[PDB]
Amino acid sequence: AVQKVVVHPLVLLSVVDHFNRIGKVGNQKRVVGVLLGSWQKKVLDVSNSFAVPFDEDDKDDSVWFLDHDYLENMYGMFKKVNARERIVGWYHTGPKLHKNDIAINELMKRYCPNSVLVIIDVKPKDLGLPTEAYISVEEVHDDGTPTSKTFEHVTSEIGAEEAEEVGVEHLLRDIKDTTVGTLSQRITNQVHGLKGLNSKLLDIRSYLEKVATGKLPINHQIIYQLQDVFNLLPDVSLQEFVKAFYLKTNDQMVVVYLASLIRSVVALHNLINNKIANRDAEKKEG
Amino acid sequence: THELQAMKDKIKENSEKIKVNKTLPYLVSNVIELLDVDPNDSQRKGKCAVIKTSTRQTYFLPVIGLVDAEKLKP
Amino acid sequence: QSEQPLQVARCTKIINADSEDPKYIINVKQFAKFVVDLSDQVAPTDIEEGMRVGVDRNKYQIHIPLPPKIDPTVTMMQVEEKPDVTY
Amino acid sequence: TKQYEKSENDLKALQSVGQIVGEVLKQLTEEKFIVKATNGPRYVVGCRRQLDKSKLKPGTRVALDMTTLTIMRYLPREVDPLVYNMSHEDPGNVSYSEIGGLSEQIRELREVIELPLTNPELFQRVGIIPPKGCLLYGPPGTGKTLLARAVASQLDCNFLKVVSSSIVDKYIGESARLIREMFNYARDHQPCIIFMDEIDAIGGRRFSEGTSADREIQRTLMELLNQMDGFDTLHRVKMIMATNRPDTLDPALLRPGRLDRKIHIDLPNEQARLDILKIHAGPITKHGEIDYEAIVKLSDGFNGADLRNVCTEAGMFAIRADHDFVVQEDFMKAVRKVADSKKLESKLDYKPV
Ligand SMILES: Nc1ncnc2c1ncn2[C@@H]1O[C@H](COP(=O)(O)OP(=O)(O)O)[C@@H](O)[C@H]1O
Ligand SMILES: Nc1ncnc2c1ncn2[C@@H]1O[C@H](COP(=O)(O)OP(=O)(O)O)[C@@H](O)[C@H]1O
Repeated sequence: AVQKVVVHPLVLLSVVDHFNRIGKVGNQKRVVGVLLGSWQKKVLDVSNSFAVPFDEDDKDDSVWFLDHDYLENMYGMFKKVNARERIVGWYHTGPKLHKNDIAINELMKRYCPNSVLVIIDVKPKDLGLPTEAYISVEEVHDDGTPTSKTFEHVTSEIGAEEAEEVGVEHLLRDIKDTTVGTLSQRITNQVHGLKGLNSKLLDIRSYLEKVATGKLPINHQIIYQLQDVFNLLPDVSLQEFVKAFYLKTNDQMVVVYLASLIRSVVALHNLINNKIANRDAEKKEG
Repeated sequence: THELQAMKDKIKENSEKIKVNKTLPYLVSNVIELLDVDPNDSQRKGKCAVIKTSTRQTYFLPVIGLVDAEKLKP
Repeated sequence: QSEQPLQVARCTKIINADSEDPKYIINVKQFAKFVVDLSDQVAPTDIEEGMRVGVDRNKYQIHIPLPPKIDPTVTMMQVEEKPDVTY
Repeated sequence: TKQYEKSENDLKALQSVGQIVGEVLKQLTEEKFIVKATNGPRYVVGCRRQLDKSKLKPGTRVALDMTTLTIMRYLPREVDPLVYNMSHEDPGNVSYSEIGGLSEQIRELREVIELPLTNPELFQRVGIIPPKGCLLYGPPGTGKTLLARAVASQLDCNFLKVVSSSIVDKYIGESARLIREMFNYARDHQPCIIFMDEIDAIGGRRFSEGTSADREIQRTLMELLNQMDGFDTLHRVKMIMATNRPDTLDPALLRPGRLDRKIHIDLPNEQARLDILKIHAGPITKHGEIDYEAIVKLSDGFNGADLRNVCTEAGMFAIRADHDFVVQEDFMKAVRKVADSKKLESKLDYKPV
């Protein structure tokens, strides 16, 4: 099926600028549009998209509709100008999908064999790479219930090709690039580490909160198996983990030995040559 | 059952684009013909063809486009 | 001002065949060979096969046919004019 | 209605531009490969991600993108002229027996060509090198071109005729390369056989050199030499050569190797001409009165076509009377008298060896 999707900055902005379109008039609900995907292989890619006016009542929180004439002739517009582009699904700005979002995909399954819905985020806050990806699939259940659709999460990544790189790479004008080797890896050690702390923290806060409030199910199903997967590896020594310690010490040997070698070479060349050209410039001019 | 006239309209509109993009014959050329398909190393399908020009050049193209291998050997 | 019109009339080009009303194929010595249409100022029956013509090489139209073909000044040397030395 | 839209969706694939042909020359790194356009500019580009350079190799016909010029698709082998030299067909086979004479011309060329194909062991049993070609000449008598033409559809297997005319190629007569371009598939389709009529006018002497069009000739000869002068083994190709005279070819061709054997035709004997009339008298039906030796003893010193055509011309001269079947009477007159006019221009037909 669909493993991972490539979300370019162009489609994300194409939702967010429409969040300015209906956002200046407001008010509630979300920005929904039709997603134009490009499938070269099992890995999915996204290039363009277009948004359609959408309203959803709360009464009746399950009522939703889109304009098919807009989806039809504009697809005829975008397929005309670009024959490689076709609709792989739809999208919305969330932030969290209400249970009614399933039937939208079930309606457009006539257009595409598998429609992947992309939740997006117009205002960056947390925790990381924005948006989200959900693919329409029927997993049934291990409990043998009548088949129901719980959308499986698709990992989303940001990328570009050529011209879409040109625009944004000039538009940054913000932080140093990269710089490779010094600030890069250590700031990533802060972000990936600390955002990994509050991720599982708030996620384990939901683990206990769902047991405290929100039952049923809730708990079951995956709770006992997933939590035991957390209890798979504690994981400490003795024994072989002690061997990995001084083996890792034996690994840092070579690299730091080489470090002292570069120290001697850099100090030799630079210091000797600089003092030469220094003492020479002083004794000749003075 | 009434969509046959609608499909007749889309093949009239797209063949109108075949009237503007045939794509028009203008430059005289000559051919080189072959059949190919690509296994890897996933699996895909298609075919290719070769061409001459009036400027002496030669090109490697997915099979014509518009008329097909029906005729001829170059 | 009179330059922009008719200036692109290059290149002098001989035609090849006409299968039906709209179509023509023309051949030049630039190596360019084209099967291409006309400018509306040119009537089909007034034109001859293998005829040097004017063309706008963007559209590759038919501008005007030009009768002459060859030959260079060895003709104009061989061809002579003016009178003298009478009866 | 639906199939028309399918041709429309066919055309929805055709807006994609066709790539540019290429020959991978050599390589530098995994992102850099020496390649040249057919018009001469040399480039280094990156490949696509499906290929390994084992699927490319240096000196490989390939294709490149129209913008990035990246290596994408390819075909190893192509050419225009090859298969289009194949399609000339001779009735017979049985035309073998329809050439009349002559045995040691007929039979030996079978041992010169056929047996090399099927049983090269009989060459290595004795240890003799295989003859890689053959030579006819003339024209005392005639049939050098038909006996070739006959054996082609007779011997079967694989054979490719070489039309001797168009090689000059107008501008840039370098087309001696095309012989290698033909030899390359002769090394591919091997075994295959080659007949050549007219090696003499492409056998130019450069004896006392002059002007220009001779230089392109002599240069087109140098490759023919070197192709047989290899550096290569052409044994699976059988080169058959015939022309007006075996004289002007210069000694380079005249040695074995390039000219493997000496075979020719002379004026067919009246005994063998007795048989040459049968294959002429077979397709024509007349009244049953015939003496074959009559025309053979009356009409003397001719050729198979010269006899036949005039023998048919006699039937055509005799059918001028509008009567259908004709006894040899008119033919003992017509073929006699008509060929007498035809033997007026038999003058100066005797050429050096
Ligand atoms: N019995 C025959 N019937 C018809 N044609 C014949 C016969 N014998 C020889 N020929 C002709 O002789 C030709 C080859 O001789 P060639 O040297 O080309 O003719 P010429 O001697 O007139 O130059 C063959 O192509 C063939 O047509
Ligand atoms: N050992 C040999 N000594 C002399 N000539 C030979 C020998 N072996 C082959 N040849 C002849 O030399 C010819 C090829 O010689 P090559 O030097 O390539 O020709 P050229 O001298 O015209 O370039 C063949 O036709 C063959 O008959």
